[PDB]
Amino acid sequence: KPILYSYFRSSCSWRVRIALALKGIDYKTVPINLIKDGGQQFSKDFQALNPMKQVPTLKIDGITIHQSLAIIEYLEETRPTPRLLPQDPKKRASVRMISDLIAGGIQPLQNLSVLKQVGEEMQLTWAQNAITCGFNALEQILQSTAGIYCVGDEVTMADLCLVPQVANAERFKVDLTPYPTISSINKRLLVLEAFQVSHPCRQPDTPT
Amino acid sequence: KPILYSYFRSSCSWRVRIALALKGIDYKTVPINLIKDGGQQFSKDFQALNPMKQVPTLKIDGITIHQSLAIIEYLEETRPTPRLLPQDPKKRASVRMISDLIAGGIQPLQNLSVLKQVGEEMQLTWAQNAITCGFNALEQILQSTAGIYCVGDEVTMADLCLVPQVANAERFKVDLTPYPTISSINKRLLVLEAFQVSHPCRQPDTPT
Ligand SMILES: N[C@@H](CCC(=O)N[C@@H](CS)C(=O)NCC(=O)O)C(=O)O
Ligand SMILES: N[C@@H](CCC(=O)N[C@@H](CS)C(=O)NCC(=O)O)C(=O)O
Repeated sequence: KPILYSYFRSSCSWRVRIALALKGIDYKTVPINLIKDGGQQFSKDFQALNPMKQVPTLKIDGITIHQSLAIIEYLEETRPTPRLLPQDPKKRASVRMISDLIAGGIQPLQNLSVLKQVGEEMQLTWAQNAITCGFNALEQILQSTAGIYCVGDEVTMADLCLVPQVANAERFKVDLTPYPTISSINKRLLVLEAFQVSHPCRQPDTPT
Repeated sequence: KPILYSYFRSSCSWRVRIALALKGIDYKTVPINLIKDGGQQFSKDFQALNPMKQVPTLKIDGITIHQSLAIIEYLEETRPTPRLLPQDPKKRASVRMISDLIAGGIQPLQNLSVLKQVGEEMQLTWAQNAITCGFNALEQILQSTAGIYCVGDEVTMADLCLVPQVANAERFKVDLTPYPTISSINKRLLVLEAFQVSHPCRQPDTPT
């Protein structure tokens, strides 16, 4: 049974939960509380599992994999159907570019451990600017790549990164009015079963 | 002729230059000076090319692609040989995980625009801690995945990310003694032609 180390409120974990649900893969969750006392991401045990001290980490087929996108691509290659990546290389480049923009160009800057180093007074502003600067660019890219979803008319890895990042944007009270395409796609994705069963509000570690 | 927008001293651009050289793809460089007066990454023109205002961006086969790894995977899928990714999915997950750790978990935190927001007095320390915390974890992963190179005995995308990040580590005067495996692999990679012809010191925008 695959084991996913996750935190119900982490955008990075939600990306993998969506992929596991779309792929119909049953998995066990081992929650890692990122906020209580330095959180468990620093306990001696989790650190030995993932030295970067972050979630998600996935145990599957007898191996341990860190990095949400590396995990999602592993799942795409090992359980092909239903596909999370298109067939055409140019459309695959749009999916990867959008995925990397969010996961490597926006989220890292508003990651908890970076916000802790920034100082309470500047946190909200720091997170907001990382997100508005990233969405300013993403919304422009989407004008070109988007159909029903981020790239064309099928759900892809880029969409698994857009939904969690938008929830983050809502948490930091970012005004999404400047981004109608992101918002439109976000709404369409949220009604899908894979984005509901994997939601932060329905995890085993979600507070009662 | 493919066009690469690059800055000779940017680690992200160096990753793509290495891939273009390994693939034997001839390309034109259009330098974007990241430091002179806010640098050209903010000029009205570059911003219209890449709204994230970062290099590299690659024009090839009639399309424009941003995000160094999305570009490298596009090149791997369109010019298969010589390969930058192994065949076995579990080894491909090690390559992607190491690549994402560096490109999404270390570099973003020491990126110029983040360092500008941090303040001169804290910059060196901020960049150093992003790198030592990332290398502390990478060196542990390598104990498991490394052969001659990051993953096994062939050069892969993870290696194209390790070399530039190590140069960054040298620039910020990070002590690499705690990481013998990273250092060992770095030395072995640097003697390879693809990592020399693509070096920061041999670009059209390198100062005379
Ligand atoms: N690039 C990594 C980032 C993972 C990471 O940043 N995880 C966050 C949750 S979104 C967390 O565990 N951070 C712990 C904290 O900052 O201490 C991925 O895509 O897996
Ligand atoms: N995740 C992007 C990051 C690219 C980016 O951060 N580029 C840096 C050079 S390493 C730069 O253009 N930064 C401009 C500055 O910070 O203003 C990639 O992998 O392409």
